[PDB]
Amino acid sequence: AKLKTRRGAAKRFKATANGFKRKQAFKRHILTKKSAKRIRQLRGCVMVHVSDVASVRRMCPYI
Amino acid sequence: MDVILLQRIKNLGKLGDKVSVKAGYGRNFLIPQGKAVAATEANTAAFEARRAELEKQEAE
Amino acid sequence: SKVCQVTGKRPVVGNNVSHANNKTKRRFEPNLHHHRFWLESEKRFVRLRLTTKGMRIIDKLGIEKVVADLRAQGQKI
RNA sequence: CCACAAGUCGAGCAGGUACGAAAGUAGGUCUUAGUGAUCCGGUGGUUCUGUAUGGAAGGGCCAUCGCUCAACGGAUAAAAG
RNA sequence: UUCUAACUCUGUCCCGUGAUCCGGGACGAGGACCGUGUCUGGUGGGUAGUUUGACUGGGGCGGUCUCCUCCUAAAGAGUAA
RNA sequence: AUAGCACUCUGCAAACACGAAAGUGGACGUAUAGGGUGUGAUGCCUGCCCGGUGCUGGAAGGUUAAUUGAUGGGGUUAGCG
RNA sequence: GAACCCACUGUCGUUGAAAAGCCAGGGGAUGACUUGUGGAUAGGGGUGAAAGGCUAAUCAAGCCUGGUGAUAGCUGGUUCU
RNA sequence: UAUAAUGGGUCAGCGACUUAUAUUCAGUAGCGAGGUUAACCGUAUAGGGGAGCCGUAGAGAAAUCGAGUCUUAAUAGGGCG
RNA sequence: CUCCGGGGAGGCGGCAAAUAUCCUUUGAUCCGGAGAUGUCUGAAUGGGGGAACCCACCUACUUUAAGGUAGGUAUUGCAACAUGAAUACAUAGUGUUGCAAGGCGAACGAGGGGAAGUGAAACAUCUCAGUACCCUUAGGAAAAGAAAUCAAUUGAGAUUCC
Repeated sequence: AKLKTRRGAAKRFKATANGFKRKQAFKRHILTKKSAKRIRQLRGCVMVHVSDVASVRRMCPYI
Repeated sequence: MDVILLQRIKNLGKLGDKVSVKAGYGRNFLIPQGKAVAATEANTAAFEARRAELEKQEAE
Repeated sequence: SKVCQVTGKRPVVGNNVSHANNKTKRRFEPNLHHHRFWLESEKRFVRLRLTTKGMRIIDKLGIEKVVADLRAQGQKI
């Protein structure tokens, strides 16, 4: 039958022009003890690593 | 339930009064023994329409 | 069997659901019981197996109407 | 520095500020340990969204809170012989 | 505390009836109790599904499991018990 | 296993057991009877402990379920602006 | 102490005459005895003077058919140049 | 592994990477900024059927903009293009 | 076995030859259509029963001896008629006649109940799956069906299938 998207991964990754973008970990809680530099540098999106791109493609065949 | 008393009752009322009683009282004592009737529209039409005077002078 | 003569109610199936969301089969049963009703037009008592909703319907419509309706469906009262 | 997820150092630019007469110094503490992903929720903001329309509920974004998850990359909310 | 009319009787009598089932009728003893349905707290190895870590000079017992400093480490980095 | 012994439950529609129920065994028996438990002819005997777990009887103080729903806080808009 | 019912010791037998026996001895033998015929109890059930014994040479959950081609991070195998 | 580690007494016959759908990459053919129909109709591999799909634009959670866009007080810087 | 139609030189079924008696152009065998007969068991239905068996009753006709022929005798539901308690009217109950049903069989339909192995690399929420299985009951199909339905330029217009 049709390939089925892994919905959990679909909720974590979005496609860019030449790859996939993602959010960064360690910003959900326990934030008081973290320095300001880490607070402002873990904010925003980054790219999925080339070593994980293939797994992302198998998990999300249509995005 | 709502009933019209066909014949005199000690505390409910006399000869045609409409009273509300607990459902079991009317269902098991009044209605089967002919001491009251359900207060529906047809039964009311029956009670005041024709047999009212008959129930009246059958006081005893 | 446990069938109400007036309404046709019968036991139904459902689930017991625990706090951990374990589900087990169960049955919901009607509030069935026997009751004698005075039929004046026939000068006799008729014994019915019915529910409390059946009693409420009988209170609403009169025993004669209910008995005639049940006879019209082939119930031998 | 590093499989990933992470971690580390950083000149310099803009705004506001403190101490100096001034050139200036300051983005915690001589440094290297003092720690916990994701999910689910709570709180403060918000020019985002709002299932007919106007609202609202709910959701999103920014900030932050709750684990001796110590078997410390944490198989369940929940388990001995 | 009384009462009877719902309801109970694996109590007596009559009839269906050639019948210790059942049904109807008449009494008697009880009686708004007992008992049943829905909801709800407690109890519940009676029964059912399962769980009960890894490293390890075999396994068990003991110890250990994450982070920092020194040596092993062979004058860059890294390097095991 | 046993005759014998002891504890305990059971007032009869008995306790207890089978069954979903109807019903059936107990028993066409009635506390000198019936069920469960332990001990094991007979002789001599069978001491101390009620803190724990269980059972039995109290008590009506604290805690707690469904049900009930007093108050308080928001959403919406006639209107006022 | 014969029949009958058992099964304490020993040799033999162990691809047996026999998927539990023969032979020589042994225990009970008017009783809680042995036995024929026909019935009842059906699988988390039955029955058990209780060995987890027995329930068709099968029992810590009988047999048959279905789910079913159960799953197996395990073992084996995988064919001409 | 000659191994005294496994498997095979021998021969003949049978015996194990398949099928359907979706997707990605390579080769090849048609057409080419375009390519292609599905169900269905159809004396039926033709011819019709353009609904739909892929490509031609990205940024942002989103509203929104768009060869730009997001972040920001910033036209600075920086990320994706 | 009978009738009608077809056909025109052989036939008496097969294993399965062989023989005897035979049949057939006055039409055989064979083929098609329509009738007749059709033992016993089995829903089995007069009662019973270890299926293919045992035992019966009533009515009519017939025999002279210990029989024969024909018909009737199940249950339940419905209807009509008759009869009829406790109990006075009635009712329950009882009987006769007439009509109908039961059982079997592929798949598909509708409805009543309803797992676990397995996957989650453990497992309880979840999955497997309303699947397997059990039960009831139709039709040539069944079910559904003519909006107290969708839509969101105020538009579409019953159900079913791709």
